[PDB]
Amino acid sequence: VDKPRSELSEIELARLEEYEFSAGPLSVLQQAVKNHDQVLINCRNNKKLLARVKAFDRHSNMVLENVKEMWTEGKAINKDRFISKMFLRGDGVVLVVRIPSA
RNA sequence: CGUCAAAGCACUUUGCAAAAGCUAACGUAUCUGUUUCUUGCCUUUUACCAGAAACAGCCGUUUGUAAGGUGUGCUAAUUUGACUGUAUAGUUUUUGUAAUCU
Ligand SMILES: [Mg+2]
Repeated sequence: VDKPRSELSEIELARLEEYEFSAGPLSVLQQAVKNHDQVLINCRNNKKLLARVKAFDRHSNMVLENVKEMWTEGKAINKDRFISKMFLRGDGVVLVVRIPSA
């Protein structure tokens, strides 16, 4: 939409906020929630997150349920951990990659 | 204006109590009386004259508080008080130069 000026009042700030998820990079979380797709998320401490994303924030603060979480580290040994539900601060996100359900 | 708290709220009637503390208008107003002195006019008393000191009375004022009245409400209205009250991922704090090993 034709208002990326970044000098906006509240109504147009909200308009750009919704448009950004309508079409921008963060749009992937929208149809990831709607389609309930597998998403792999990596934190900044080299931790792996696979789960459904029930909801997400504009700051990418996402609530995750059914997380498949693995961390690696003696000899390199891979270990996993399943948590039913979690709230993730968008600060620690490095990447999200969607695994299409179909 | 905002958040929180408790109080129904606005107007009004009556009772009770208090009203200088750091020199200052309870009242930006203003009367009367008693006692003790000093005076004026004076034939004697009341009524008087005009100054002071110490006391009182009356016409009023303000605040607090208690119980009521009227009109509106409790399916909300208003008032009083308190408050470290506001946005914001793009360098000076809160949307990460992190993890890695030592
Ligand atoms: Mg005689």
